Amino acid sequence: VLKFYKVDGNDKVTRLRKECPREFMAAHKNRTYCGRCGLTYILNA
RNA sequence: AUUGACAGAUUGAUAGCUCUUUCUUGAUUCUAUGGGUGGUGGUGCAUGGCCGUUCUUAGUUGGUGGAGUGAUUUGUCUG
Repeated sequence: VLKFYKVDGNDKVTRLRKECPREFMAAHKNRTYCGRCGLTYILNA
């Protein structure tokens, strides 16, 4: 269910959706938003 | 398996209720069958408890004996 990256062989596995963690992001448009973070987080781009 | 939710959608609603979408939750719960659970739902003509009223008045029982075949009476009475 965390299979959706750009997977690679020998031996690196590169990731997608770059996190900005409070003390992986949803992506529809502009904003990045973190699921687990209890206070909800917004940064447009 | 179920949960928390941004900005729009939708809504009185800064209830993510349900969503167009996509991040998360980590076995608490969901799915159905049986069965519980709860109610200022019905019944005071199924009841308890409490209160009012009959009744602010003076009244009410049984023990032994007497009367009567008996229900009952006498005691509880003329003054």
